[PDB]
Amino acid sequence: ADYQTIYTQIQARGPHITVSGEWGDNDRVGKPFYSYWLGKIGDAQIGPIYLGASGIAAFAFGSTAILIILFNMAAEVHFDPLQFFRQFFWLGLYPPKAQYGMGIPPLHDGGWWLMAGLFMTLSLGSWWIRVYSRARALGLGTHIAWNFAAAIFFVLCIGCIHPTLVGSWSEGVPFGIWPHIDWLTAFSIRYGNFYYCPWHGFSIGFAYGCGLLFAAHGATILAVARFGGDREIEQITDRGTAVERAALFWRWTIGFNATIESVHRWGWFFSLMVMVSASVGILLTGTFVDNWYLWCVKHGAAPDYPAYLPATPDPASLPGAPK
Amino acid sequence: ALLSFERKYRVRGGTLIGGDLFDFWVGPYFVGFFGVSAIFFIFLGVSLIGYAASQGPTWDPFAISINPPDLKYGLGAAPLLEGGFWQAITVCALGAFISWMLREVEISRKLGIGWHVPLAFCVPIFMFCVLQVFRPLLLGSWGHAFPYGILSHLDWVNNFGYQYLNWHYNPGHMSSVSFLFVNAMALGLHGGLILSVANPGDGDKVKTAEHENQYFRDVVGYSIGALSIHRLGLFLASNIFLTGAFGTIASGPFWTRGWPEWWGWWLDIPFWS
Amino acid sequence: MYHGALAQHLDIAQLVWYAQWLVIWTVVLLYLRREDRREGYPLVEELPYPKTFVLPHGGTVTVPRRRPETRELKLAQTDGFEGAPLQPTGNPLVDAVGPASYAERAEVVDATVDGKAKIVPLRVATDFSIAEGDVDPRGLPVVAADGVEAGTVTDLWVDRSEHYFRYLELSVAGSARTALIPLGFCDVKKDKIVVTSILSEQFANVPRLQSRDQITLREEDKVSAYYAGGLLYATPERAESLL
Amino acid sequence: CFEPPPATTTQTGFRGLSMGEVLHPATVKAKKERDAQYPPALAAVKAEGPPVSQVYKNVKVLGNLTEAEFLRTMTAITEWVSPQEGCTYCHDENNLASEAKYPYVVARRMLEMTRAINTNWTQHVAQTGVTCYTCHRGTPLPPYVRYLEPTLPLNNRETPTHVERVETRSGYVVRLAKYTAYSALNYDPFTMFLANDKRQVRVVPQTALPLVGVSRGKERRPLSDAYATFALMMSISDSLGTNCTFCHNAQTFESWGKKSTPQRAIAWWGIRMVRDLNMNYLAPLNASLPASRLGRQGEAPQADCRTCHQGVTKPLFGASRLKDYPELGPIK
Ligand code: BCL
Ligand code: BCL
Ligand code: BCL
Ligand SMILES: C/C=C1/c2cc3[nH]c4c(c3C)C(=O)[C@H](C(=O)OC)c4c3nc(cc4[nH]c(cc(n2)[C@@H]1C)c(C(C)=O)c4C)[C@@H](C)[C@@H]3CCC(=O)OC/C=C(\C)CCC[C@H](C)CCC[C@H](C)CCCC(C)C
Ligand SMILES: CC(C)=CCC/C(C)=C/CC/C(C)=C/CC/C(C)=C/CC/C(C)=C/CC/C(C)=C/CC/C(C)=C/CC1=C(C)C(=O)c2ccccc2C1=O
Ligand code: HEC
Ligand code: HEC
Ligand code: HEC
Ligand SMILES: CC(C)=CCC/C(C)=C/C=C\C(C)=C\C=C\C(C)=C\C=C/C=C(C)/C=C/C=C(\C)CC/C=C(\C)CCCC(C)C
Ligand SMILES: [Fe+2]
Repeated sequence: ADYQTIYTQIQARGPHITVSGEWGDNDRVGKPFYSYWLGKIGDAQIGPIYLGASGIAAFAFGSTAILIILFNMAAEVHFDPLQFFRQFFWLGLYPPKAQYGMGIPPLHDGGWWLMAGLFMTLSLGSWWIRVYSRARALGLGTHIAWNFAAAIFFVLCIGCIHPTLVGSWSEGVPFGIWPHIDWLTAFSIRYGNFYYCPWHGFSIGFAYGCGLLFAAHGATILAVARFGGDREIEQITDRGTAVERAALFWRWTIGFNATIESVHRWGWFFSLMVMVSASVGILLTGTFVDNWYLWCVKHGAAPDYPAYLPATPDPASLPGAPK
Repeated sequence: ALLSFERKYRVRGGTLIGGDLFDFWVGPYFVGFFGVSAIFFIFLGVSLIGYAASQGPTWDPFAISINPPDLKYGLGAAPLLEGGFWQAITVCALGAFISWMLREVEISRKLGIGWHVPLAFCVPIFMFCVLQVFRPLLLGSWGHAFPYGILSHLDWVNNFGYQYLNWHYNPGHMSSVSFLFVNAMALGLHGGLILSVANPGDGDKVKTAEHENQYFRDVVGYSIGALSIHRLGLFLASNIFLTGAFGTIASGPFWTRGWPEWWGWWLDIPFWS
Repeated sequence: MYHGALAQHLDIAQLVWYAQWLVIWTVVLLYLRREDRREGYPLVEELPYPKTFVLPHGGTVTVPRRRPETRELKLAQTDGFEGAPLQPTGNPLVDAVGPASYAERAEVVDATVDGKAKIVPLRVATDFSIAEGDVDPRGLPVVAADGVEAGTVTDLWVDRSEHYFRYLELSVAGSARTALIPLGFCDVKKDKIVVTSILSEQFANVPRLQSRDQITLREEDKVSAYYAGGLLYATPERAESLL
Repeated sequence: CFEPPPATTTQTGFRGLSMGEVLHPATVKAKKERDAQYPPALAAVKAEGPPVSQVYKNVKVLGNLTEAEFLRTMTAITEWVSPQEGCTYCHDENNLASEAKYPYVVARRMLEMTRAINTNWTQHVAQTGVTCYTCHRGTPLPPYVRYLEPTLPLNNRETPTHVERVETRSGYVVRLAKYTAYSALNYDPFTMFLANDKRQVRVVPQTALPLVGVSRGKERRPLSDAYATFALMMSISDSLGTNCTFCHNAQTFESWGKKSTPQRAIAWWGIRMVRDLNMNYLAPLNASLPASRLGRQGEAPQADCRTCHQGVTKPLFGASRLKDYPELGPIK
């Protein structure tokens, strides 16, 4: 057994490395310290961290949104510290309950929601500059930045794009643990069972697919950690027996294989497609489809089952039935 | 037929059972005793789905469904067309799953690598058993399992979740969902990082393992490490079903109400009620 | 009237469904499956045009590699069948076949980002050390699979780029040499390093380094592959069936 | 935190849809015992004699009965409504024709309401029916009533805590939560859906594509309606002690026929009945009840599903007194 795959038996210590970026070396802040127990399953050095304008703007915009959310939650329990700590999972900030269309809703009925979402949008955009500029500063490709952008795009879809396309701020996601959970069921009921949205199934396949891939890939590199398989950058430019045995494991199992580089393109593509599929589904929702189940019924795809208990006519359809 | 670096690895040995009898290749596929048994259960399983589907009202792939028995049949035998076909296909499915896993152990031993992949493959096989065997046994009938159909089994997942009012509040569900999100997030981070180092754009130099840890120490203040992200990613992915297995097996055998009300252990503590 | 309705019984959500399948299969079959073919191709016994990397410390590489030399395999086919297994004609650990195989990596030293040798023993990396609380293996016996003491640990080789020990160096008993062993093949106890991959006598034929205080990418491959070949070849029983 | 096995499970849909009830035996046992307290029918009495419209002085509903038949109902009503206070809960002891006590004038309207349910709402109560006990359970204040705002506890025979009191504003969310099966839905489905007939419980379209003229801007209903419907469906599910697969195939909540159970249609008549009882019988009673019975908006106590069901899909597990008291309905 390779005990190194479970934990680091002998941890090494040394002088902390600093790779210079094109800018912002002076904006790295913090004295690094070393956790023994964190070092058993990862690197022991915590910190330092880079600040920068975009990272600072992210904290300011984001703390503004969070402060707006928590204050409104504290008012829902009338500023009782006990109940707030008690009912915290149930408190929330909601979008407008009445139908004002696209008009900016009142503060007591969705105005605070729209304003926290604005600051959250500014916080996400600031953080993407950081994720993108840090890669350019270190001479790296923007592979993470563009995966991040697809997640930000999906948040914009359920946040403001779909509400604008249908023309109502009432369709947006509330802030809160249970309240944002409750939105999921109301958004599926309203639009005819999301199980019958094909992009729903696409986003589910890719989300499951990221679980399959990281389980197979993570385990594969652990199985070839005896040959330095984790040193993947140099395994790409100079193939070793670690990724030769890894490719042949999968070639001898499923009849084909990838490379140590391309398996990352699969994983980066599957994660990306979770958001791309989910975004297209929200954009089509409500705008061109009103009931995904009947949409599948229209195209003949819906499954049907025999009656177990006897069929039940709609009583509203009966003669003389009340309204 | 062979990869340019394949021939030196094509030796005998590493088998669990069979010896040299099944130790050979068919094209790129390795066989072994468990490759034979895998094809046995797959052929038997695909046959049973074919004969049962012909008895049904449709050949539409989205409309075909092979369902378990009524609740009243319990854990006993069921008529072939009233749940029996489902019973046999389930047995074939498990055989093909376990054979596929043990086949992977043999390929691991011949390559001289660890058994991390077949061990990880036991996680989805275990969760499949929780849905089709373990939870039905606790509930008393096989009819509590899901049907074999492209669009029909979604309706099982749907009605099941609503049987408990709001399945989102299931605490084992929240944990299984949290791992599903973080794993798909981490795979996009990690896959993007390796590609960002090897493809810096234009005609720039390929960066280093020092550049890897420097990026994530800059962004979030910590970098877990090259090998450690592979132990982490396998931990995150495995715990989708490991933690989810709790919430599924508790729904019914250990809890018959709606899952929001389960949270009264906290909300109904007398000193803040 | 309906939003999204088109000619015939067609609608916009219907059209995007075809477009989504076309894009997915286009990326999968025409790009991802061709990036999968940058190593190991063409087959022996659809391909993308070459990819060229600019290396961090001078020079370039273009994949897949075409080596000016190729090795002669000490393997005998077991039968004439196209998919029959091969069989070693000598000692598979020193001939490097099967699980003992290594790749023809560059005979260059793997480098840190600032140009120094990446994998070096602690006698060279004097600014490195073992973390407080972990066992210092230097001075502990190495016990092989047969239970015999194969030698004694003399140093640890650290990765100066990742701060991660990757090998132990031990004096081979009765052989006047030192061999390296990957820490994955070591079970580190408080008083002994347990190694079950090979027997004690098989430590004598561990591939040797050209230099004492550095190692190349191919030497690292050769050393790792020798212990892994022992998982299948250390004893005659390991090549046979488990049951 | 958890309930031991085994569990009682029924099947309400085709095999392999996972439709049906999921019950805990210990809960069902406690409700069966509680509902077994239904006083048995009184013994039959003499059918011949004058009608009390002749015999008595101020009989306005039960006038066709004989004296023996009429005093029988007067005893069952007392058993069902005010058994501890006896006859004098509604009667001046020295003149039984006097309307000097407020429960007298309310009881007559209740005698009319009870006949109305058994005669005009058989699409729901069928041949089981309701008597005074179905709601009162032996007390003049029924245990499970609603006001125009959420109240805790649900059983008004239980002492409320401080935060549970409707005056304590910091506990509103919990008062909303427990009436929607502990969910965080921010809507009171009783005033919205069961106090009157103003709102539409259905929110799902019956078209595959968005219909032009009701799909954009202020033409649209807000998505808040979907939450509120979901809130009524959690309150309905809890008050009957059931889940939705008792009524819907969750494949398509909006579809009837094979997608709905016969109980869903009975539930539809149950909503039209609650509104008729609240609008035409129970709410106007605030002019007859004392101020100590009214809510903070001057409202009289009103009825939802739980008033009769009290956690069971059928009130009293189907126990009936219809054949024993024909004077309660149906009325020819
Ligand atoms: C408790 C949770 C539910 C569940 C809930 C859902 C939901 C919800 C969704 C799916 C979706 C899918 N599920 Mg399901 N699913 C469960 C368990 C299963 C089992 C099983 C052995 O138990 C199987 C075979 C599947 C298979 C599938 C696919 C039809 C589809 C895409 C998955 C995917 O990409 O995975 C990752 C794997 C890959 C990316 C690799 C490729 C896998 C290929 C596509 C598998 C084809 C299987 C096909 C049915 C043929 C089977 C064998 C035949 C005999 C030849 N699920 C359990 C029972 N599943 C989605 C969908 O679109 O369904 C129509 C969807 O919306
Ligand atoms: C009853 C409830 C419904 C339901 C309702 C919905 C709805 C509604 C939606 C989904 C969506 C999704 N659902 Mg569904 N879903 C149900 C059943 C399922 C089942 C199942 C087995 O039954 C599965 C596998 C899934 C899974 C999935 C996901 C694959 C998919 C995409 C969302 C996602 O990953 O978000 C995880 C990722 C994110 C939320 C992105 C976050 C990115 C940002 C950058 C993070 C910012 C962090 C920062 C710190 C925040 C600061 C905040 C401060 C305030 C400033 N659902 C049922 C049928 N589901 C979506 C979809 O695809 O629709 C087509 C969608 O809109
Ligand atoms: C109204 C319906 C409910 C709901 C009902 C349920 C139910 C019911 C269950 C889940 C479960 C799950 N839900 Mg859901 N869920 C809902 C909402 C969501 C949302 C969301 C955004 O709201 C998300 C992210 C999810 C996500 C998840 C998953 C993380 C989780 C585990 C899936 C699983 O077991 O797959 C199982 C997958 C397998 C068994 C696959 C096994 C594969 C085998 C080993 C190999 C197959 C090979 C194949 C046949 C080969 C074909 C050959 C070809 C060549 C490829 N749900 C809604 C609210 N959900 C489960 C769970 O764990 O809950 C705690 C569960 O039981
Ligand atoms: C938490 C960890 C997870 C994870 C991980 C890993 N996943 C692995 C491995 C690891 C580590 C492998 O090493 C192995 C492999 O080599 O991969 C390439 C494998 C594989 N993951 C597959 C599918 C997969 N994984 C899912 C789930 C997760 N995986 C989660 C996320 C899902 C979901 C979510 O639906 C799917 C569909 C196959 C492609 C493959 C097995 C092939 C097989 O065993 O062949 C043998 C069997 C057959 C070829 C078919 C047998 C047909 C039967 C007899 C008759 C049909 C029965 C069937 C029930 C009918 C269904 C109807 C349908 C509508 C309901
Ligand atoms: C003909 C006959 C009967 C023969 C008998 C012998 C026998 C047993 C034959 C088997 C026949 C069967 C059943 C074949 C079916 C095999 C299956 C299940 C194929 C499914 C393929 C699918 C959908 C896989 C999903 C995962 C996926 C999208 C993978 C694409 C990317 C790949 C290839 C990842 C695998 C992969 C990973 C995970 C690495 O980490 C890695 C590291 C370094 C180098 C290479 C790799 C690598 O290739
Ligand atoms: C909860 C209500 C209630 C209870 C309990 C009750 N009464 Fe009645 N009583 C009424 C009402 C209402 C009427 C008028 C009925 C009508 O108009 O037909 C009435 C009418 C009568 C009358 C008719 C007298 C007349 O001339 O109008 C008599 C006699 C009578 N009750 C006797 C009894 C007896 C005997 C008991 C108990 C053993 C009793 N009451 C308890 C409410 C009640
Ligand atoms: C005992 C009866 C009953 C129970 C329990 C029940 N439902 Fe309902 N539900 C109905 C009826 C009846 C209607 C139709 C209302 C109407 O016609 O005004 C309905 C309507 C709905 C609708 C909207 C239908 C449309 O066309 O918009 C949804 C969604 C719904 N129910 C979901 C649920 C959910 C979710 C649950 C539980 C978690 C549940 N139901 C439990 C009887 C029930
Ligand atoms: C005032 C009386 C009353 C009220 C209020 C009431 N119920 Fe009923 N309900 C009954 C009675 C009595 C039965 C018994 C009918 C039977 O035996 O079939 C019944 C039966 C049912 C059934 C049939 C269950 C089965 O197993 O067949 C359903 C479903 C139901 N009620 C739902 C509701 C709904 C929905 C509401 C309110 C929205 C409600 N109940 C409120 C009196 C009531
Ligand atoms: C203490 C520490 C370390 C952290 C504290 C975190 C904390 C306790 C937060 C407090 C409460 C919690 C947990 C809240 C959770 C909220 C959740 C889960 C929210 C989830 C989803 C919400 C979403 C997606 C909202 C999206 C909203 C938008 C995208 C709005 C977009 C708005 C615009 C574009 C404005 C343009 C229009 C203009 C004319 C006004
Ligand atoms: Fe990797």
